Amino acid sequence: FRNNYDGDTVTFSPTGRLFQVEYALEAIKQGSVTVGLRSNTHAVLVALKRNADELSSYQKKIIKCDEHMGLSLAGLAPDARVLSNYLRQQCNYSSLVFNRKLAVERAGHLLCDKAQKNTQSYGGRPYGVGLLIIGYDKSGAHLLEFQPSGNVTELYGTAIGARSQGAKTYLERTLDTFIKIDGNPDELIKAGVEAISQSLRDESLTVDNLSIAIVGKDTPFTIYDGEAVAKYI
Amino acid sequence: TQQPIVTGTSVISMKYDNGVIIAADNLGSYGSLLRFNGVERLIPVGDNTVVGISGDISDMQHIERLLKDLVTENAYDNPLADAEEALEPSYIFEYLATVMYQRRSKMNPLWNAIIVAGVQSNGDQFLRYVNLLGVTYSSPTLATGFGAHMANPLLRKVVDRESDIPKTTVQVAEEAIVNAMRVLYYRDARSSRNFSLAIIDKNTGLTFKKNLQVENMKWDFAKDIKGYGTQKI
Repeated sequence: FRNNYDGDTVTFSPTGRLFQVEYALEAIKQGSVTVGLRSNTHAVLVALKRNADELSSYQKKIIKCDEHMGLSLAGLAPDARVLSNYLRQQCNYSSLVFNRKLAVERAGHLLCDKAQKNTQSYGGRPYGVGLLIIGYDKSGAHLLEFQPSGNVTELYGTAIGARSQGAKTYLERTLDTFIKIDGNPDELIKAGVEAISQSLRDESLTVDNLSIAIVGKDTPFTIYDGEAVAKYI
Repeated sequence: TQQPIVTGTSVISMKYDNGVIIAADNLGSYGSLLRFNGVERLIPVGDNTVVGISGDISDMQHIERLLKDLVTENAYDNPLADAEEALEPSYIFEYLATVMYQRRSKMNPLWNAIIVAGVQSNGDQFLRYVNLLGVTYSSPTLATGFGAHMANPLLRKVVDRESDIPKTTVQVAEEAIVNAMRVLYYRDARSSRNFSLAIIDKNTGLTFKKNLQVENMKWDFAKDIKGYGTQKI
């Protein structure tokens, strides 16, 4: 079965599946966990940076796309770089040509479309990375979940990566609570770190291991790493 | 590189305390031939912007089409197309300015002078000019072609600097513009008596007036003028 229909992305299986796409999705699950959630005034990204050795660094998992937008990745880092770069250009184009900040919902549509092309044509491969996009535009705070299949969804919060299901159930529970954390970033972040710790197991989030990013009303997307996240451990 | 064939003359405008006013006659000249009289050179975009165009009429029609497409496109996958994500006057201008400069840079310009008048979502007045060279600028009053020489001096006697804006009413402002239109009909050999005028008020919205006419003209003193020097009868 499967073996005969998963040699490339241009082949449907007898049940209507696209294995190459599915295998790509598997790269995300293998990726380190990262969480995203928002109130009505801010959006936060909390990501667990994974290290190779104890002599190695903890790979960055958050990229800023513009002053009002940014994302977190889980999976093939290179693909995240390619996709965020594309997002940076799209944000840029909107500003230069229309003097308009790109709508988070529009960015999601663009990413979906860019990924889709890599699932219907011979020779290419699907992107092997998941992305959580947060931003503050003319309609407030926003959080988006991007999957290599090209499916992009807007949520109040979520998580992707290994053991992500932990943080996800927690947020699906804490919903009514954090969604009202307006005017108070520190609280939103703390709630973000509480959702992420729900996916720990191996170790515990340290200083050079935790990565946080926030954006909102009067806060340009900024990234906090190391000492800057100490007050949250 | 080209040469304008059918042309529209002056486009005059100014801003008052609650919005902006913009007017343009309804003539489409062909050299010294006043060929077309039902030409509308004021292009409304949505209900917060009006684009006034002078210069080549075939290019104006082209810009018109570009503008309609902007509206259509902006509505695509945009649930807030008639709200937070509707076209702002500043987006429309930045777009046109971009096109104008690109076209002059390819040595194939859109032979026009354009004034974008409107009110931003935060209520701010918007008035900016762009021409075939990609040149842009803002001032409390703006006029193209002949109107730059004869209208600006008159309109500036009302709003000579920024601080005069809040002190100027729609009545006063509309009066100035209507007077200026009459002056242009007196001294501009490529003008028409019929014109359109539009008001964009942050409270009353967009008011588009068609088929206006220059009235209250002084010609009687002409009977007293005979000869060109010494002739008595």
